[PDB]
Amino acid sequence: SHMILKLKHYNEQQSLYSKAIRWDFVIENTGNSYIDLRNVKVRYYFKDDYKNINFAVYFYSLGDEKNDVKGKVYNIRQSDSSHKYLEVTFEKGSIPPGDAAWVFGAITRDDWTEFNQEDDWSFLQGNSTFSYWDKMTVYISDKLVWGIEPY
Amino acid sequence: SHMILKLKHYNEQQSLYSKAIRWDFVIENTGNSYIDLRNVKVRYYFKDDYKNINFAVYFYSLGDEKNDVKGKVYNIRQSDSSHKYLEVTFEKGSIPPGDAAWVFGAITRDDWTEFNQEDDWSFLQGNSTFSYWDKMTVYISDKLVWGIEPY
Ligand SMILES: [Ca+2]
Ligand SMILES: [Ca+2]
Ligand SMILES: [Cl-]
Ligand SMILES: [Cl-]
Ligand SMILES: [Cl-]
Ligand SMILES: [Cl-]
Ligand SMILES: [Cl-]
Ligand SMILES: [Cl-]
Repeated sequence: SHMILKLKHYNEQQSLYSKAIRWDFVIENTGNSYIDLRNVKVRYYFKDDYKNINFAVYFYSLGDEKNDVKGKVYNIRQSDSSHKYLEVTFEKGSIPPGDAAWVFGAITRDDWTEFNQEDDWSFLQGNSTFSYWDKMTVYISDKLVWGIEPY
Repeated sequence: SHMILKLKHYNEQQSLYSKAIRWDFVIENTGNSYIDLRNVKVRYYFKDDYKNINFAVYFYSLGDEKNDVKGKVYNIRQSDSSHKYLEVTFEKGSIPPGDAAWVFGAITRDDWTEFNQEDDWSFLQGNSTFSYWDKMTVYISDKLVWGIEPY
């Protein structure tokens, strides 16, 4: 009958126009068993029409940034092309009860032109550190366990 | 790109064993247009195996408690019988931007025997007034717009 995880987010780029979108999050384990991140997806929703987005992981507290944390951008439907999410997944990682996974990184357009973050569902302004944020979502084996999908 | 509603809940019965479960909630309108409650469902998740549950509305800030606010209990699946939700719906009601709908009431077993709230997903303890509560859900035309379903 208990939730066993919560998510916090902090976005270092709070200007509306930015070359990088920061999806940094912390998944907190609030239950009594380990959480297997191999079954966990996290989504950052954004609106943008540039096809070639690059994904960079700057920090992963539970493993190797290059090898263990993966990112891919998906369209929400065939139409319209601009409504997307980045989905972050893990090849390895286990969150101890009472602990948290810290995962920091960015996405950028391959041509280094700027995003307009103003219309991005997951965009968080006005805070100065990691805060619970219900506009990014978390799934465990494809069940939605945290957050609100765009509507 | 914005959420337009949030939910707060307060449960006046915080004893684990209780003859009444209080589902009281406030839906806040955080956007710029009216919210039509005719398209809104709110769910309180609980585990209980008594078939005949009665629903009482004590306060509805936007209309008539008897006629305008409706409640029905549903099973989450055929199996297991005990995992349920109360769904609250509205025949009438429109939340002004910047305002909130207050909706207080209870469910009871028709035989007046006690619930055990300890295993109820939506059960909230340790608070002294209405607080944002992400273990009750809200839907607008069947899209989930607030909260986390049991998992
Ligand atoms: Ca955008
Ligand atoms: Ca129960
Ligand atoms: Cl909980
Ligand atoms: Cl916070
Ligand atoms: Cl949604
Ligand atoms: Cl928002
Ligand atoms: Cl609160
Ligand atoms: Cl769920």
